[PDB]
Amino acid sequence: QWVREIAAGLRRAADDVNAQVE
Amino acid sequence: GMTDCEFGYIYRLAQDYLQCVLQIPQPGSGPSKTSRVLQNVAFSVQKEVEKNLKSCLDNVNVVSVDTARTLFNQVMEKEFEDGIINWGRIVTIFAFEGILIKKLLRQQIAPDVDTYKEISYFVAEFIMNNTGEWIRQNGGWENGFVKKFEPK
Repeated sequence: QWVREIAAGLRRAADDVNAQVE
Repeated sequence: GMTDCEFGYIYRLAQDYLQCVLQIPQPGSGPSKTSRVLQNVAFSVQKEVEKNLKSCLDNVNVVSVDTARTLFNQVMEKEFEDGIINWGRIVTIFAFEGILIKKLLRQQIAPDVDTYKEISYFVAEFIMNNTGEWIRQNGGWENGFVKKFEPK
């Protein structure tokens, strides 16, 4: 079940990056 | 330039990042300007992910290159399933290979000093095949990523 949990966490971390530089 | 979306350039970025995590960067001039910018942002992301996902990352036992590739591909497929590509998601690919190399350093059954070259290889395959068109259309590493992420 943790495969999907990791992927969801990466999507969230990516959004934090985008919010900063955009 | 336009060719920085081809395999060799991407593989060098992926390998450079793992050498940064492992504290064994190449000698001489060392990493390019792109790598230097990428390593700071990817490492910042990596530390946040390691903290925020500590519990579910404890479930993974990365015992070999093959299991690292399987997990990488499974996670990437789920991360990118919606078809959206952007620089923040690309940065998380590097952060995640950094997590994998750290788990392997501790868990790999048959450790081999070349392992980081194999991990970064399948990372480059994914980036090139699944994000390379978007990267090119958005200015590549030089006119896209570095322009947006280099210091203010």
